[PDB]
Amino acid sequence: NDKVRFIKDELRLLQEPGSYVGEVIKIVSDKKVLVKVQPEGKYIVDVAKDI
Amino acid sequence: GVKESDTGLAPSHLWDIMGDRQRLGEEHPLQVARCTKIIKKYVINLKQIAKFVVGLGERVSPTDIEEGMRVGVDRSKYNIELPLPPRIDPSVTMMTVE
Amino acid sequence: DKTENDIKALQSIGQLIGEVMKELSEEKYIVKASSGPRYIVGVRNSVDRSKLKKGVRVTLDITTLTIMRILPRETDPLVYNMTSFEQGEITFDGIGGLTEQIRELREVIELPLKNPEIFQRVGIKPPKGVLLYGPPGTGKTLLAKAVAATIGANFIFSPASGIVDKYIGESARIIREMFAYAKEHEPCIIFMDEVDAIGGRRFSEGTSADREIQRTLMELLTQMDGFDNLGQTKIIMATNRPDTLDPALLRPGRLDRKVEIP
Amino acid sequence: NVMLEKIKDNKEKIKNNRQLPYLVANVVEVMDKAAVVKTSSRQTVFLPMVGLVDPDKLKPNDLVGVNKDSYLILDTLPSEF
Amino acid sequence: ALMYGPPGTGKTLLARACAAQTNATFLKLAAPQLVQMYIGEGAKLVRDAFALAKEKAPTIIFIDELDAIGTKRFDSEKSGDREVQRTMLELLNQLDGFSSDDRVKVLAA
Amino acid sequence: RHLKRELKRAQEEVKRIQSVPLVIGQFLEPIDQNTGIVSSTTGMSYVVRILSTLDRELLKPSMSVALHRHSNALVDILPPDSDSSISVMGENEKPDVTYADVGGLDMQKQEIREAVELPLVQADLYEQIGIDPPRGVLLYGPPGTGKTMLVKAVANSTKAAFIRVNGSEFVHKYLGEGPRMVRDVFRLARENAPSIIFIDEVDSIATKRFDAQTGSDREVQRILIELLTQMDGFDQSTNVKVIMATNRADTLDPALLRPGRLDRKIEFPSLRDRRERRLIFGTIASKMSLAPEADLDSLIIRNDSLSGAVIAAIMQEAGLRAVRKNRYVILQSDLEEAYATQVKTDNTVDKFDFYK
Ligand SMILES: Nc1ncnc2c1ncn2[C@@H]1O[C@H](COP(=O)(O)OP(=O)(O)OP(=O)(O)O)[C@@H](O)[C@H]1O
Ligand SMILES: Nc1ncnc2c1ncn2[C@@H]1O[C@H](COP(=O)(O)OP(=O)(O)OP(=O)(O)O)[C@@H](O)[C@H]1O
Ligand SMILES: [Mg+2]
Ligand SMILES: [Mg+2]
Repeated sequence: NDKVRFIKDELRLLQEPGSYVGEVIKIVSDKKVLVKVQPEGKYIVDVAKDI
Repeated sequence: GVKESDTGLAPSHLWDIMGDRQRLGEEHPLQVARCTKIIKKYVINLKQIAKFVVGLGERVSPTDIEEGMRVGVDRSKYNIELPLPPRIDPSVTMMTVE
Repeated sequence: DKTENDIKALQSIGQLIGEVMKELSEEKYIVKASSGPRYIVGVRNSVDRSKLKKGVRVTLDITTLTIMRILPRETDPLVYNMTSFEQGEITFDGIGGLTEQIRELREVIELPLKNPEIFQRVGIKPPKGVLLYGPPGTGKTLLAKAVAATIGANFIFSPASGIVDKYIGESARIIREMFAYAKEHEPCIIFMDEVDAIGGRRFSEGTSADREIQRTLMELLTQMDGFDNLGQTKIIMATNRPDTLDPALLRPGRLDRKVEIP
Repeated sequence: NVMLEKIKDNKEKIKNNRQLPYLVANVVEVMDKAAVVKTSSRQTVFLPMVGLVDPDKLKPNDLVGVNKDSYLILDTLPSEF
Repeated sequence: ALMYGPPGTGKTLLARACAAQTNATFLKLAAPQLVQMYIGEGAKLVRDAFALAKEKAPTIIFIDELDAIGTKRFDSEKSGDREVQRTMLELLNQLDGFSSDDRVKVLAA
Repeated sequence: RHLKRELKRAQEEVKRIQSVPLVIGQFLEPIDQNTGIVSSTTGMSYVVRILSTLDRELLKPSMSVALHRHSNALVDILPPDSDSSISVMGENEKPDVTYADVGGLDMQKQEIREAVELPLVQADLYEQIGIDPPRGVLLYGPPGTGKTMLVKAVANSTKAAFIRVNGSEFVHKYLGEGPRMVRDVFRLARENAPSIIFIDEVDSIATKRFDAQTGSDREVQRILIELLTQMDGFDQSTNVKVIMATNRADTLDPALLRPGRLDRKIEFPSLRDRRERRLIFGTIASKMSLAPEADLDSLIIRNDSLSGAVIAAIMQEAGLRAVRKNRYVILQSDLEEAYATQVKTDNTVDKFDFYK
């Protein structure tokens, strides 16, 4: 059953918003992190609430 | 609060309502480009390197658009809006205006 | 007919050009696009699967990225300006006083084009690569000009410093085309003037400007003779003074004849 | 009377498409009737050229405008430096 | 033509008179502006200047202080610059006959 | 039992996402069996879910992969041999030179046969005796001694795949494409192993000094880091490492010549003694038609320095001059004239002979 519930619902998961890889340059005390996506510049962006 | 603060938190309350009117208006963003040839029409070059032939803005006379000049163009269909003061080197020689 | 031709013309739309990088299957090929991203594309039922193989250049619908038709090979715009040059004719006795150097140049260029049977008799591999050098103003360009309007072979004319570009390695792509163009239309001649610009000494301690030159020079060495030998392609250098040319280029064998014009 | 009305009606539809702004390109080669242009957005398109803009005018590298919405050779541009 | 001599005799002045009187196209150029730090952007400028001169023909190109395109006498194995060199040799190919040198006169000072 | 049939039928449906068009990525490295890291050929990295029931054994070693354009999902895999810019020559482009056309340099022939040939045919010998196998081979020498021509001969005999790249194929114009060329070239060798990689001239890529400010330099540094990284990965394959030549030795990056990467250094001399000179004259002259009056022994004494490429030119010149006289054979008059031209070697005692 784990298989067939997964195959049918898999098509809706594969319309992904994608993902990126950065690297922590430095943090700040607003809970935000400066990370660099390598080809482009750097971005200050916040963590999800859970981590 | 002391997060996303950079002011005395007293004139920034009023500034908060003023920035909502500027965000709705398209004074910005204006993508900064430069003219390469005036065609009696202009030949504009964007920084992301792709060239365009544009028209004219309702803001400005054609008398003020000059050779090589820096000009701001629309975010969308590129049209000349505002002439800008020239020179991008000023960042060492501007530091020595005493 | 012309103003109705615009209405019908607006129904057509551009097609992103690529080239077949490698046949995966008979249904789907891999094409590399001129924009950049490699794709896996479909085929039309009209197009012969036997002409679609590695190297041929195709075009694509921008709607689906499916192969619309085969295209012949296309000559870069730089290499078209180099063939454009040469206008009118200059007589070949109109160069005079140097009648001996004209004959030693024909021993390399005229002879192995017509009669490679004579060089086959002795058993010697034909000479290629001629270096013209002498005091400035002696006529080293005049000699090349007259002989390129006369002989009738395809003729690329190239100012040595005119093929440098700002963008990284774009200067590398040009020199490869000139040899690819020449290898195709053969028999052909490539003539380069004032080759101190890119035949400069070794260096490797100077700036980044010097390091880019080192990359086109390294390439030009392996294009004349590496694994693959030129065919009926002949290469003529002209220089003001041979002393400031890199020793790997000047070298006997790479440029066989070193004609001094006094 | 009908020939004068044809050239005014088709010209209202040419003027709608000629609308500014429009991308710039140059012509890497005329197949010769086809133009392969290399646009200033650094890609390449093949197309059956607009028969109004002659193959005679076009010589490799010369500047041409191109309609940005759909790649057609809209006009010929003056050479500039 | 070339103008050479001691500073202050009026080589620049004399060219200025010629510009206003002949009502030919006068393309002022300065030899250090031509030299450029990008790799090969200085060569592209020479060819564009003579190509513009064909359209407006006939023309006069007045070059100032040709010492910024200096002299070719280096060949060291340690550095050597070889930038000023490249744009000077591009200038010689436009002075040659392939490029029409009969519509374009050159005043060098 | 009825659910085993529907799992098949419901699995045909995810397989139908694979369609024209696709954009090509390259599987960089795993992090899970339901997620991995790809690097598109657009220049962007992505972290995307893998499609169920795909080979998890073949993804891990760097391989090309297919993405779906409008999400970058990894919908299926491509073969390891495919998506290679530069493919194995040899079909009929293999050069005509052989060990027979080559002359002297007998020491060098033996070294390189021991460096390249013997490891492929017999890996066992090296392990038994307990010597470390010579891995990468380097060729230095002053221009024109027959570095490349000794490698042509080796392309014929081996009967192992052969990948031939100039040093300027690696400099790209767009972005990250330099790193993308190296990654392909080493995988392609491992795939059709055993295999020889040859970079004609690697000198410009292996330079010693970087400004690290200009864009051009910052892009070469990436190509040079990748080469060094995958040079140690090559170990414990049947593959013999990259064999590469440079006519310069002072400009090389010494990070290549550390041990565990390039190990064996071949020398090609410029100096020719009298025995080794006659050997080169012998092979060029046996192909050509000469009078029996002409003799090579007259030549060898005059010059005390000469190299295999200057000799090549002299024979061309004597055989080009024979055409002006209209002589089938190279007569000893032509041979002598041609000797005195394309030698020189006088800059130091030319008019300064009073130093003795
Ligand atoms: N041997 C010659 N016979 C007749 N005229 C000559 C001769 N040599 C040069 N000239 C004259 O010189 C003009 C140009 O000379 P040319 O450009 O060939 O010199 P160059 O050696 O190419 O110069 P550079 O070293 O700058 O390349 C010719 O148009 C011609 O009038
Ligand atoms: N031992 C030899 N026997 C026969 N011919 C030789 C020998 N050495 C050199 N030659 C001849 O000299 C030519 C030049 O050799 P090659 O081009 O391989 O030199 P190279 O070391 O690659 O020089 P570069 O520094 O330009 O790469 C060869 O093609 C060959 O004809
Ligand atoms: Mg002055
Ligand atoms: Mg070699």
